[PDB]
Amino acid sequence: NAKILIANTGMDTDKIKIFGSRVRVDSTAKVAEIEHAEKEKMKEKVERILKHGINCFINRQLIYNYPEQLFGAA
Amino acid sequence: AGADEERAETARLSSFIGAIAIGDLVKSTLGPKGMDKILLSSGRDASLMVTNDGATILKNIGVDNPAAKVLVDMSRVQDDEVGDGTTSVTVLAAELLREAESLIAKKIHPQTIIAGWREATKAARQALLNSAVDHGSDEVKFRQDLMNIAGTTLSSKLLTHHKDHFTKLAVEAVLRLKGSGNLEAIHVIKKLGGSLADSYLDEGFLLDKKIGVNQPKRIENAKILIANTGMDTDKIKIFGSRVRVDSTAKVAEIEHAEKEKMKEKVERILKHGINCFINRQLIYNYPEQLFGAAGVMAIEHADFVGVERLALVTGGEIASTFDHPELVKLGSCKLIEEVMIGEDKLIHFSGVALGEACTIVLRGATQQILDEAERSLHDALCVLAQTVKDSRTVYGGGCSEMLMAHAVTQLASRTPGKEAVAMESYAKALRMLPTIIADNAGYDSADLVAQLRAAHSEGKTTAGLDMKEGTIGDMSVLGITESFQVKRQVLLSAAEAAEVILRVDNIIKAAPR
Amino acid sequence: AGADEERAETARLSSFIGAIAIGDLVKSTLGPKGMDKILLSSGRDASLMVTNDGATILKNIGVDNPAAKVLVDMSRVQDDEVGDGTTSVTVLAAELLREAESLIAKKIHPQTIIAGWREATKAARQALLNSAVDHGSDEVKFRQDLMNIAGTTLSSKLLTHHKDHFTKLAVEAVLRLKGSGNLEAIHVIKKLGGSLADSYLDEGFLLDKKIGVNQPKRIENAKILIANTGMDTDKIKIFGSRVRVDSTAKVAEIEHAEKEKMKEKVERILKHGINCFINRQLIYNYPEQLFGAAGVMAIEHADFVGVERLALVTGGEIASTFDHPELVKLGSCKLIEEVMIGEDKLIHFSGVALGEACTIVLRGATQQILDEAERSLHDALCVLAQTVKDSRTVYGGGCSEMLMAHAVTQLASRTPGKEAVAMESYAKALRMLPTIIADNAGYDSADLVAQLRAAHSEGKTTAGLDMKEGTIGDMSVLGITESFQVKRQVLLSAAEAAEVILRVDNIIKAAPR
Repeated sequence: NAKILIANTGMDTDKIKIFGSRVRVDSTAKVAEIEHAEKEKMKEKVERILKHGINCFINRQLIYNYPEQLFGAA
Repeated sequence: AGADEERAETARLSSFIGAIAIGDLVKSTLGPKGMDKILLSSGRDASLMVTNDGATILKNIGVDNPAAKVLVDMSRVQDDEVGDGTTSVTVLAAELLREAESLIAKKIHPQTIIAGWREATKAARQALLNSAVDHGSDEVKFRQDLMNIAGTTLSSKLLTHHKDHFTKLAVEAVLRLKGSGNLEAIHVIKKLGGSLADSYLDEGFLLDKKIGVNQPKRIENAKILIANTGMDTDKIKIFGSRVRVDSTAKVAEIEHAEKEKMKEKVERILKHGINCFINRQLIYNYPEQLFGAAGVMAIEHADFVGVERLALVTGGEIASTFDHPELVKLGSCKLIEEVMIGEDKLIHFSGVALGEACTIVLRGATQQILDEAERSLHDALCVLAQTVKDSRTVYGGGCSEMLMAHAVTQLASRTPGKEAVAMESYAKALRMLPTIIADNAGYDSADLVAQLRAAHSEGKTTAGLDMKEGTIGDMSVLGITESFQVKRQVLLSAAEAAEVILRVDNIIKAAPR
Repeated sequence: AGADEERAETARLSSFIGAIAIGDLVKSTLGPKGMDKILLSSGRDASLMVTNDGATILKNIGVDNPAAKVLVDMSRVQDDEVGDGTTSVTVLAAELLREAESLIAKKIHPQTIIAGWREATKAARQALLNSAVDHGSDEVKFRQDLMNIAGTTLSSKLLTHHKDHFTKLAVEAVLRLKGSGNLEAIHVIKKLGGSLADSYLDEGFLLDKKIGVNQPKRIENAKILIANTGMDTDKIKIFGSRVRVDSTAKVAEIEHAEKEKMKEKVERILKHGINCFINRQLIYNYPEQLFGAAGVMAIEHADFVGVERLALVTGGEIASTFDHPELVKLGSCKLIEEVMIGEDKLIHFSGVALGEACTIVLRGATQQILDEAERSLHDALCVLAQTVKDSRTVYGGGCSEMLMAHAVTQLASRTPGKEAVAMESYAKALRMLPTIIADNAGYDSADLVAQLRAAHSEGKTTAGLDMKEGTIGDMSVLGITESFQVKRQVLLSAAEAAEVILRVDNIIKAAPR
């Protein structure tokens, strides 16, 4: 059912160009919220994707690992 | 200036030199008597490789600049068709070059001489689509499976006292690989313990590795797990830094977190009944204690290549995160155990449902000769697959060469003498082979040639050189045969490979000054 | 390629040279007056190895390109079945090559000549049926236990002035060894001193370690403790992880925790009266202070192999964690002490109730030759095991060789001319052995040959070469005998080993890596 998606930007996210710097945290537990932000990025990719019927994605660069699990199930 | 200086007389010479050096080594090899050769190199080579088969030795190493490696390369293509039995194709081509010395006597035009190669196609067509073959080989076929040509291939090889039994085993191996595969998933190893059989046939794949000091000796109703990712865990994305705590109570979670990793592996594992785990990499220590108590055997840094064959065998699996145990994993269960073969300790995987991929285990007496068997397997598998597919064969022992030689002698006088000298020479190339078969026997070469020619001339294809007899006899009784297409390609190939460098007078230079 | 290539006279010659080189070094070794040889080579050797036993040295080193390494490998298979005693099998095969010089006075096919090897089979049978041999040596046995073959193996060794007494002792050691126990628990060390006996038999085990300079000098009514796990504490299965504690006050509790490991050990120790503790690995310092005050002798990093042997001897133990002392462990209680037998101190374990697992300690002059005994005694254990198992033997001192030689001379003439030349060459090979044994004696070799042949042809199997006399004598009085299978295998092995070298003509080596 092949539909094609091409992206100028990688699936990789973090630095943007405004770092928020190298990050502290009193306990390991606080760093958990940071992981959650990454999760939102996965979900946006799937929510829009299912509606189109997306069968294949082609990216000219490195690809972030989280979406990869998503694509496999879909 | 640049490129290599060859045209006219020097160019012919490089082809000439390559052919003579190769022929002496291969000539010894032909026939049941066949002599084994030992070759020595010490850096990237384990030990002297005897390599009785001529085709295997030429391809493995490209020793020098003169042209011959490409001529050699074609023989494997022939091998794909069949191309083995006993090597003879390379020798005939080399002797074509010997009378080229005679050709300088003519002193002017080599092109008239060239039309002779076309003549050879006419001459060699009387060897293929002619004579008789055998008409057996229904495919699968239980009693015609071997005790024939494979034994003949091995007749030249020294090991054939106990070895001939091994050759018989190989056809069973070809029959099991029958199907939609091609030539893949065959693993062969050998052992230092002596027994009459000298080999054993196993139902599955063999791998040499062990989990550690602790763990159960054997498992039954075994289930197999393969993981892409190692069991090592901690830093992931964002280490969370290196942590200094405020007090003892906060640090409780770190030690406990490791336990969860242990819990997922045990709880998921127990339902399945997991008997064995294979990982192609380093493995974390915590699970190792669990596997021993559970009754599960794991493999550290298993070779990736071993794993891939195993996957076809067990039905495969999808390798990812700990979600892996259950349905995403397919387990094929018969018996997985570590067993003792005479002396060495090995782990055996067996009982494949698929049947598509299998492994052969060879034992042997304890000899230089024993390492020879490893050489033998590559040759064994190739001979039999082609023999069933071609459905055609020719008589070995020099029977094929003499018959053709009788036909070619007539041809030379037919053509005008200047042309005839070139055509006759191709024809006498055949004559030297009869001489060699008899010479290695120890019998007088002169007497043998005269008697050999008389029987072939008569019309009996079966008759050939009986080395054991010292005279001539029936080749068919011996059971020595060569495949039909080994002959079709050799006659076409020998001529044009040599021809491409003799056809041309002035050639390839660029622009020196 | 550029690999070494040889024809006719040179090819045969490379094989010819290898056989002659080995024979001169080995000849000194044979029979009751053998010579000790020391070989030195640079790199991956370390120190001088002197081997009286011919088989051990050939196996170890592949000095050069000329082929002989494969011939050497065959001796070991023989060794498992019987092996040692005296080495003569290699020598006989080498001399068969000398007559091949006469073979050039022929020229075409050596294989008809090869009929001699079949003839050699005929020779093997004559050896095996003729003579008289020995019968029983059935089991345990009172006076037939030694003063026979072990003495002869030693006879070729110089030490046999007082040494023959030592050889006699070794059979008693094999009697305990033999059974379903297989080959386990045998350890032998020579020591400084001076006595006529030159050896002591220890019912227990000999060790060389000390707790420290302090501790009781002698322990009586000794209790023995063996621990698999070390005295070191700080790991566990659950870590309590990386340790940082809010302030400095808490760390004091941890040191106190260490005291509990010390204290648990003492409480269990005092009731038992523990006299000795042996641990296979690193030992923690706290317990060390404890053992000294208690009056307990401990051993640090004792070798594991010594320990397993000891367990069978004492009554064994379930060597686990510190719960280990008491009923769960069985301790023999005769006497354990550190004794300066002469000027060097060792620790003696003795007085074992079980009776089957002993250790032998030897006394000698003070220098290498005594260590020669270490070489010889280890060899001795193998000799006795085979003699009882084979149930077959032949007379020593070369008695066997001359008798067979008399029979073979008739055989050469019996066959027709060409067979006779080859048949007689094999026969003359036996002649050198009588000469080799006499020459090392110190008596002129030529005188010895004539007298020897006359006595053997008479029909007396017992008569042989007596080096001590300077003439010939009765072998049986001496008590010298050779295991029977050494003779079956040498004759069978010698033929095909040598034969493969000759059967292949004009060895050619080319086109490798």
